[PDB]
Amino acid sequence: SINSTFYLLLDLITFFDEYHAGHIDLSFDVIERLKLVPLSQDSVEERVAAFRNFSDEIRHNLSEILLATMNILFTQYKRLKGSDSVLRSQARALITFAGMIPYRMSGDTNARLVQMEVLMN
Amino acid sequence: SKAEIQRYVENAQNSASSPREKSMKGFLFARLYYELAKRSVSSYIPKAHRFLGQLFEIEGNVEKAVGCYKRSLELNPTQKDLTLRIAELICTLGRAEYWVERASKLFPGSPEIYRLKEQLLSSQWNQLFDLIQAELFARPNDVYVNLKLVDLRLEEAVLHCLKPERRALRTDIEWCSCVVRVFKEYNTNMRMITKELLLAQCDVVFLTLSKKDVQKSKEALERFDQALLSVKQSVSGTDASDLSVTFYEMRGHYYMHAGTLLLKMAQSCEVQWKALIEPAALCYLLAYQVPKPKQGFLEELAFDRQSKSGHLLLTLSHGKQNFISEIIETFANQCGQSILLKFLFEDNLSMQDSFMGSDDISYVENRVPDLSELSQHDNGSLRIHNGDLQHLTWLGLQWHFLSTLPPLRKWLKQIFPRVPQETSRLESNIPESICLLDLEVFLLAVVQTSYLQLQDNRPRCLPLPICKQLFTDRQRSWWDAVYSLITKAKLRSVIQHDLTTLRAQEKHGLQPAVLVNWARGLHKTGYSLNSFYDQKEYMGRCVHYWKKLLPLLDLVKQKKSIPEPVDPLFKHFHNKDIKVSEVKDLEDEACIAFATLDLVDGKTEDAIIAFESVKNVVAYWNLALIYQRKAEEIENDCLPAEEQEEFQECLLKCKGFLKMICDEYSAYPSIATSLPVPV
Amino acid sequence: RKFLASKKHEAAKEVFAKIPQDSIAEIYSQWEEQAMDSALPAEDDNAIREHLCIRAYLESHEAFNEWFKHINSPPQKPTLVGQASFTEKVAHEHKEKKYEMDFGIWKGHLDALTSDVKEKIYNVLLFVDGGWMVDVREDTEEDPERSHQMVLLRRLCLPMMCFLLHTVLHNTKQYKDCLRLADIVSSENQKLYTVFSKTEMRNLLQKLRESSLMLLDLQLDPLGYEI
Amino acid sequence: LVQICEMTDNQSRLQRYMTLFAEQNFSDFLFRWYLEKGKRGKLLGQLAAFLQAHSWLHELNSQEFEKAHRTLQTLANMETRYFCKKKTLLGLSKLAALASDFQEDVLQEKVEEIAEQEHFLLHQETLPKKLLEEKQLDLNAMPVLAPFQLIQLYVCEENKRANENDFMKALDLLEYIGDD
Repeated sequence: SINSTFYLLLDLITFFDEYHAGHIDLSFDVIERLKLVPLSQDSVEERVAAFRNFSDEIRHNLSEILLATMNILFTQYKRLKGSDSVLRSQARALITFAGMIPYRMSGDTNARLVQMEVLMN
Repeated sequence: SKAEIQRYVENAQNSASSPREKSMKGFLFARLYYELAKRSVSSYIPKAHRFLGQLFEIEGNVEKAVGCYKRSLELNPTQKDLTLRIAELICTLGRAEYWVERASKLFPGSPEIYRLKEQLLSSQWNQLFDLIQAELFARPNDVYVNLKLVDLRLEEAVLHCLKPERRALRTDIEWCSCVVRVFKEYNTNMRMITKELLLAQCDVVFLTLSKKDVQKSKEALERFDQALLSVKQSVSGTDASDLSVTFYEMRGHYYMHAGTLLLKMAQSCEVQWKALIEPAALCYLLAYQVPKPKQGFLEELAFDRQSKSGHLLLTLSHGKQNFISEIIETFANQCGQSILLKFLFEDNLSMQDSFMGSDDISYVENRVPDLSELSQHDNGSLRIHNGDLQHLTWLGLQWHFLSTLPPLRKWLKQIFPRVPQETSRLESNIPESICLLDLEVFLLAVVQTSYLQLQDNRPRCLPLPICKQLFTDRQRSWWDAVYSLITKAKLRSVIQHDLTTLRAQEKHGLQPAVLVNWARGLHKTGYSLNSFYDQKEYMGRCVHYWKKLLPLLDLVKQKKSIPEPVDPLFKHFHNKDIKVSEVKDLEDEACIAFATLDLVDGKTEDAIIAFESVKNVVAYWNLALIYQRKAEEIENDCLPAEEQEEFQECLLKCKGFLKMICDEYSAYPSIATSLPVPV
Repeated sequence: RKFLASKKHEAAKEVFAKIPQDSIAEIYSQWEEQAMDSALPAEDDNAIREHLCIRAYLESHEAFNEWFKHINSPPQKPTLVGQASFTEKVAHEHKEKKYEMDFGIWKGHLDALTSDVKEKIYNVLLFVDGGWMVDVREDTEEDPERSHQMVLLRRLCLPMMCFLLHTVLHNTKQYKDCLRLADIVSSENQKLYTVFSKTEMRNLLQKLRESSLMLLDLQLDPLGYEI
Repeated sequence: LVQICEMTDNQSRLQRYMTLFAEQNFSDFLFRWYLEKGKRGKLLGQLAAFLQAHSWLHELNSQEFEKAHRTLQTLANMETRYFCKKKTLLGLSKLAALASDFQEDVLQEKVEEIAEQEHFLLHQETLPKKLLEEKQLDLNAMPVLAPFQLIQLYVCEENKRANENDFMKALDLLEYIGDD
């Protein structure tokens, strides 16, 4: 358990390095690889059933992870607009996960996620 | 410590002061230190030769690197590579001809040196002479023969068409022969190898490349469908041409791969949907329902394909009322095939041409794969995945889904022919006497553990190429080790530990439920068989399991079952723990095991005395059977015993109790007629 | 204002809450508005209005957070075990019966919470006596830094509160009330078109297209009127 | 025949080939999309279909805020059945004009026509809360009252609170009469 937790810390760190460099593609690939957050509307249930099985330090990183993933989906939608159905499906899945998650996170992050959903709508 | 290194270097410069010439010392000082290294290594001048030559060559000093390499080859106390640099230099400079000839006479498989020799000849054949010598040495070198044809109309075209019709697996020889024909003027094996190749490449990209239902495997399926239509419309194979049976086998395999892609698309997107399994059932049926080509390759491919298609056609609809509905709805003249084709190849392959509209399906009907056909085709598919734990656990779990324990003994007497059926003593942890029951029990336990883990999607098994690992790492390791032992400084700790575990020795890590499933399976399997010298062994082994479990079931008095902080071989939870309720059941089954083990050797008196404790229906039934076989023509007053036991059996059949291995309809009529006529 | 410039909910909450409940009342030296105009400073009354706008925004965000929790709090369906036996059939039937009342209770909860939060949000969108994040006394000396703080608060909360109202309306199926956010913005009394730029009004117009989609699907006209 | 066949299936590559093999084909395909708008080219590649479409909400979707504002000004001038509908229409017109790319002078002239129209609309908007219940008319669902009607209502005896502001309104509403 603690070993895989460390693996999760390493994965989140590398994905954060890519997000801080601007690597939206690899960021999405790593977010899909870690399989912690809802990438599909039906996957909200599975990720929520798994979320109670995480260490509390993972409940400490899930908020920033969700903000970054919503921003990534918004940036991918921006690229597709400036060059989107799957992107909006991912936004709705992120909304479902962040809303049914047992982690009462900062309402401001939910407000910004809803703002991104709107600017995608 | 770099300080100790620098100290060595100080001592080294001193040692070049002292040993004035110091060639090796200077080379080693340059080695300790690129610019100063190159200068000092040039002063010292294999290390000096290679450093100087590579530096000059990469700087473009072909002549200077030639000087270095040629001088090192002329001193030759240790030098190999110098010939290459000398040849390339003399080329870049009549001269390089001899050096390229030397490279060829040291290794006639020299493509680059042969090309350089061709350039030398064009700046000055006889490269065809060197290549004819290479062919006289290694005549199977079709590529050397093609190079000789390239250097060479008669012989060039002969030795180009020959090797092309010898391999044909590379456009190289083909383009060379075409170019030879054009410059001079101015088949079915190829199609077979291309079709056999394309099938393998499709399956490789599908399974091991792990295409996430994206272009990776889909474009290869497009290539496969295109080759299928091409060979179909061009070589509409007649009876005598083997492309007929090859094309039909590839037709079945094409439908199989299409079904696999539909399943994988569903799972990759979200999950095996209700909308991508029906044409997939049509695909797997359109693979099973093609006739057996009756060539070992083709026979085994048909075996594997029909086996897998049957497993999947029974798991996709365990319940009936699907085959006929699928046939009558999802297939038609153009509509069914168009909805099947758009899903495979999205707007990249038109319907009328270059597609599956050409091949017909209306010949197919309703035919569910039979349970004996499936057993024989599983035995046949056991030939091309020999000893794959993944394949064995896959087939085991699929037969388990069929609600029937698989014929493990047939598969194992196929895989491992010589492994003994039993061992003399089960009280010994000895590795070199692996018995068939040990590995069959390992198979069963792994099967049930994977079943519980997968339980903890309309196809439950996710066919062989697409799914994940089915077994755990511990069991994988033990399987590798025991396979390595049987099918031969061997590290056998896993073998010895897991044999301690499997034979249920002094200390084991598994709990009752595993041993109970073992013993039940052993009991039914041995009882089904008729052979005395297998029933003896199998009942001995199952009674062994239950007797080793006997004291284990006794420690269950509001205390720990068996303390296992780490999982040795099999540790799950919330399934194994036997309630105090099931203690009575297991004790009664132990008593009938005792009685029947006592009965199937010749101690019929204590057989009855042992059956005279339990009060179930099988006990009555076995006592009646032994009394009858005892007194066919012995006594009359012993028949009242059959009357009474079968009357109790009738009272217990009134409730419809089906615990008897043979139902009441044939047993109670037999005994009822026997009692009435003798009454 | 400094904490709002970074949207630190707990920080601003502390700043507003640890402050006494008696500050304004104990600061009001003269109650009769005639003398209260004199005693009231262009800075003291302005700070009182700042505290009132802070409280309004805090309520409009806390209520929105509670409504956001309650929106996805909604109950799930009862599990269907294929080929259910008699016991499983009866238990799933009872679970369906209970879920059909759980969803109704959650609907009532949604109605109450959405109504309260929307009331507070509309209060914040149209603060009385000149609007929120605006001083009421013009006789104050030059305070350009704090004036720009209030300007940034308006420019960062007006389209934000509008997006919250649009999302809450969409959630409660208030498509007509969400399309009337256009009139809420263009209202000449509030001049809410002056706090949202072209991009914000563009996103709100796409949200109005979304709301009109729901209305036309529910068979009402683009304005919520009977076709 | 060809444009209906290629629209029945997803053979847009086939339609593109037929289009490549035609003179004046882009102008023919655009006119064909315009003609069969709602019969072929529908959204229900999707975004390409949406852009293929060539009316206030549709002008907003097309990002022509100026055309949407023109249509909304016409709609507000035509809307009299619901004074609330006329006011909301003028508001949408003003928002479209503000979100438009109109130059300074053009936007200012449109804003002046908007301010005069708003001066016309604001006269009725001040209907008193005693007079509304006295006349037993809806809070907002009374029709767009004409200038003569507003004058009569502001000067009627029912408006018990008749004051200097009401008199200023019932005197200022005389410049919108017409045919004095």
